Amino acid sequence: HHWGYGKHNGPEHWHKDFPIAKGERQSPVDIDTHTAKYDPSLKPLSVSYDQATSLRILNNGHAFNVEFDDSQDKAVLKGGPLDGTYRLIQFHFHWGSLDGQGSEHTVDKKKYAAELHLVHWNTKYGDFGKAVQQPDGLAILGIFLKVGSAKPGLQKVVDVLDSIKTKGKSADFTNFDPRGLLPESLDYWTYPGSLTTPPLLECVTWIVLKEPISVSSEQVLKFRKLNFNGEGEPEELMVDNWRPAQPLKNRQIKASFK
Ligand SMILES: [Zn+2]
Repeated sequence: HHWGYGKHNGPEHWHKDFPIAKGERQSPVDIDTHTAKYDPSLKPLSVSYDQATSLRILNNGHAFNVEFDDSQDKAVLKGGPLDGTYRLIQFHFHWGSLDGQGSEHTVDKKKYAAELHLVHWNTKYGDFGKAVQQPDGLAILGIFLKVGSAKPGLQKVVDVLDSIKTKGKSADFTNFDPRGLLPESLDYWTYPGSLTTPPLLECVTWIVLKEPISVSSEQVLKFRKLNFNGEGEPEELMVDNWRPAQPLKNRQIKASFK
């Protein structure tokens, strides 16, 4: 009876195994754009992905992860609210069964069709497992997806999904350039939060871009053909793998822009 996104093991159940689910800095949250404070002390974000080395794509039963070589400073996030250097380890998405839902963060209660998470860890902690135990261990760059025109840079991802339909399947995925998934503007909101899947650890500096990327209906439809289940198990479509907004509590969301 592992955690998941179903009726009997979904987000409202997670707290039983993971009490931090009801903690003080849980994610995602609603971003109230009128209450977010412009912060002039924020530096411009630095996304250096030119030397990124993608390795593999994995269906892990709750999403698919595009994994990167993080044994060197190759694809790094710096600046903005961050002190030091954070290395890209993987990216993944959350999406809905319908275009009107799927994102984890919301903007003035608006849900997007999906949300991309580029997950980075603080190099001062040596590796990902140590980093998740620190309050400043991770930096996750969140990017909203809306349905409209296709995103050409996403197509290589969509086309390999057939080969990893079910839980536990992986495929070689080299030479993928994550720069093709970024919107034009790097304007962002930022706040301290958590992983949005168990273990829900409170180790994340969230950086959520204001500008969504557009993907096509055909692209998101292919996300929705994935399976939560393993091969030879009853088919359950991998859809609605998002956690809803959690209480902001004692936090202020800061904006890099006015
Ligand atoms: Zn995520």
